[PDB]
Amino acid sequence: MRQTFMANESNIERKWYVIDAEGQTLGRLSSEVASILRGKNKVTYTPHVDTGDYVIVINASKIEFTGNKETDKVYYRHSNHPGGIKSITAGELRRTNPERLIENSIKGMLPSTRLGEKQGKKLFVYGGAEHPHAAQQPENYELRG
Amino acid sequence: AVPKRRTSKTRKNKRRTHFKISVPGMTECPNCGEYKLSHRVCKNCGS
Amino acid sequence: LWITRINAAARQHEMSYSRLMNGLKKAGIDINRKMLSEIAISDEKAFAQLVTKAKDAL
RNA sequence: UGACCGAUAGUGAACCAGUACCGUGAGGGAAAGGUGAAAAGCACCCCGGAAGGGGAGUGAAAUAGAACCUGAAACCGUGUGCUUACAAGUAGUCAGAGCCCGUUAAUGGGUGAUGGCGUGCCUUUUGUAGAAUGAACCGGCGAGUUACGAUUUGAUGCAAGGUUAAGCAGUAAAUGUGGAGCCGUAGCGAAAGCGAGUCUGAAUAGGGCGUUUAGUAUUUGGUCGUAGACCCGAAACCAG
RNA sequence: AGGGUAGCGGAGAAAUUCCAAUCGAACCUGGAGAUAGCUGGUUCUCUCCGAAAUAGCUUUAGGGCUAGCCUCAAGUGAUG
RNA sequence: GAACAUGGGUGAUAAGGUCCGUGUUCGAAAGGGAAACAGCCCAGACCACCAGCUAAGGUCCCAAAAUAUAUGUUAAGUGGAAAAGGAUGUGGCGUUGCCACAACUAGAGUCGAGUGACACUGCGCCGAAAAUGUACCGGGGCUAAACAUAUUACCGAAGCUGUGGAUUGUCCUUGGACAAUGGUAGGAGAGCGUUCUAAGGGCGUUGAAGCAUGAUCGUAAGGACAUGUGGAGCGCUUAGAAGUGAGAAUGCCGGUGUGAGUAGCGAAAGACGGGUGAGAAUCCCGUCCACCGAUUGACUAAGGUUUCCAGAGGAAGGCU
RNA sequence: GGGCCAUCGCUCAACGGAUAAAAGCUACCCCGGGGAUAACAGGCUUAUCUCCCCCAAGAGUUCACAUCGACGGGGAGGUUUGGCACCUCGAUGUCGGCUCAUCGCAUCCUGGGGCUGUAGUCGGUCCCAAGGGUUGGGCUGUUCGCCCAUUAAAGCGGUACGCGAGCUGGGUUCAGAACGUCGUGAGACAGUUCGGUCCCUAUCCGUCGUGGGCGUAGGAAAUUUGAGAGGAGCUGUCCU
RNA sequence: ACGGGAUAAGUGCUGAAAGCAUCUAAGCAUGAAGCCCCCCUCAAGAUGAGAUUUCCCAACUCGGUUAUAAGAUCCCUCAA
Repeated sequence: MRQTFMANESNIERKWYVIDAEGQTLGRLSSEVASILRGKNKVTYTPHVDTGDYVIVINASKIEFTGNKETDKVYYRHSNHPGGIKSITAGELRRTNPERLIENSIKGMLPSTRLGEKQGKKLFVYGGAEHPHAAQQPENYELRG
Repeated sequence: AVPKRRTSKTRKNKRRTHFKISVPGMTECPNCGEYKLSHRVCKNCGS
Repeated sequence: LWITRINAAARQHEMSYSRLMNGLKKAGIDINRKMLSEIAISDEKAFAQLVTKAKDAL
């Protein structure tokens, strides 16, 4: 119609970031990661192409939460079976498989489209062990707004 | 017990994807210039 | 769309869209949101100077 | 002879019609036109038991070969450009890469990786995405009409006047002739009656309807009356 | 096997049972395009204005008739 | 006729109950907010645009805009669903009084530092049990991203403004205007196309009507022009007359689909050898085996009306 | 005799008066219509209904708070009898029983308890607890209900008062009959009793099995890690 | 019918609001047929397509067409 730059393939470049959740409050460190994954921090962001970069966590066993949500806030799950309600994990599931805890939290703030599912596959969370992606030269983001 | 809706030309051609016949063995006769059936014999196919 | 693009190119200079716009109207400047975003994607130098003009006008 | 029909029309019947067919009987009652100017209706050869093909020949034409003028949709196939096996869908529309094209030449055309928005159509309802009704799809046919009257509006001609009917000599010419009649120019009262006034009644008094006068003939539109009266559909009643 | 009784008529050891797969009245043609205050249907395009679901009477109550509200053209022409 | 807000009757200060009265919206209203929601809040769409300012409601992510500032209130996830009550909950408002009141005890003396009824409160707490699956913050999640105030900034509709155009009704008396243009039952006005007639002028075997395709023209119904197929009629201008326009009536007739290679193929027991032929489980001959057996036997009558015999077949025919 | 003028008489009380001459039954009913209007199920409501509290009067010689519960008041539930008429009358078609289930907690059995007017076995009220169990017969059609004999126990409910395109047809509920009360009669009452046709070849989702195609950065054969998902879970007696 | 890891009603300990005292304001050990684990079966279409040992290896020219190799099938005799 007029003049409006539209980002496409073979014209955009993605990078690699590394955030640390040592003294974060999950939710606050999840909303700031979703924006980077969606690429809403660039001046050439289009809502029809995959724009943004990848994020990597290295401390998913240090995440904390204020209030009595560590004993409450239970997680439910069904298996499409008569009485398949699964709520074995509650708020103290940060000791057993804590990578899923952050994974779900950051995956619960993204669009449920065909492009919103492939944008959630650019995040790698680790309990406490170091990441094996040393050939990607990831930049240390750490500091959050 | 009666079709609620009518099928289209795409859903009807999708059901006829396996409806076909397989190729035969065609055991070429050794030397007679004919064709004998797999593990069989003919008046033309010598072998 | 333009608003989202201008808001992302205004956080790089430690500023906010709401604030940037407020100060851009106090300095008496008539510019479209489609043009502002078009300049940010192109000549970045121009945009940089504009921010300073709307920063001392607050 | 015709501002009548032209093969689902016009007779039920343009052809094998009151015929196929249906009923014990009274009775009911269809479908079906078209090779070419002239049969010159494919001599001959090849594949096949034959049917039917492929050459050849006849012809202006054989995709005019008796499934015979033209040959539209639904439906059924073969080739080919772009696209599709992690995906939730009234299937479109707005924005938009990549890969192919090239027009009635214009800010052209085909395909569509992704994003936003979005619960068919008709009828009946206070209200229908409705789990309320109707339609499998495509084509053809299928519902405010005419005759005679009444009232109102536009148009034109003549104007205190306006105009003819049935007739009669005529291109079934609808122009002449034809003055029985009709409307208007004066109303009021149950009437006799009087009359720019009249009835009222004991009253010229007060009141009611009149008086200050524009109509009329044909045609156009709207609505109504008598005919089936916008179209389709009953249980039932009577006669032979 | 040959005969007789016919539609408000006939037959009936009686059940609204039978009279050609038809019966609280059979079949065929005609009056006849019977009547239907009831349900369904009614075919091309644009422009301007734009309602009502109330009152009264009714063998009337899902029907009709006058008023109330809409539209068009004349008049009087500021009374709204 | 319906809901919402008020003023009453009736019923149980029951009902998305029912009957009147006064308003608004829906009906006949699209657009934005209330997660989805004819009647609730904001606001009335003549048409073009990848321009701007606002309304209700909002500004951590999904998802446009503050992880804004200053001040308090709240420890329950209260926010994000009920009541009589209950109480060593509380931030604010007043008391009352010991200079003892927490360990004294009558059912008397000390030491060292706050105690309580009552009154109005503001926010909490308990009272609080349902059947497919978390299960009313819309979801992830939040100690501020909650509540009560103040001031600001910005976002937000088809509302208003900017720029070009269409129609009206006005106006002035040639184009600037002035205003105006949601719409059902209805009323009024201006048009497009189909078949036939009249008059004038036309086209056509150097190819008419029809049919197929195309990226063309008009404000709509519509109209041209090339190209292929077709082989004899048909347009245009002005006026006239109508069997004048189709998507629905469990509409009438014809053609072709879907269900689907699906349901079915309706009385005795057959087996092999030879023959015929383009082709044989099915036709012809032969041998063995089996079934009916007061009958699937033999003969009169009713009824049907060449089905009877021989020779030749192209299929149609015969549930293969 | 009509007409103007002045009186008179019916009865139209269904009282704006159809012709001032108008009773019933259809279980044999027929056609046109309607969820504008009832019976079954869903939704709203909770008078009645079932729970939970509040004050405690009374019952225990003591102890109103072991237990019982006077009136009165405040709630929850939607499993009873009802109220309203919003979806369905171009059909949402049936009460018990049989077969097969699944969810709840307001707990019948088992379990963990404070407290008893609990010494012990036992048992009464309360609190937590939903994993799995929860019998065979006789009697009317019984969803009820009484009885017999057992058992660790024989709980209460929701799911169209679960389930008929999975079954039966006893109960209702159609045409034939008999008795009883009622009506002049045709009949009604459902008061009883005997006999009475239960239709359908699975297209789409869902579920139970079992294959073909392609994908995973070389192709192939065999053995495997386990993110997930299903199954299991009861209880008695004796020697001690 | 077992063995763990947590927990719910209760039970005490540390120790309070408000000096003495409550199992809560921080902690604590107990603590049930409930809930995770342990037992058994299916499980990388777990597009997040995993891991281990062994076997196989080209002429054209890299339009890839022609092709063979490990292996797989068609066809035949059969049943745990």
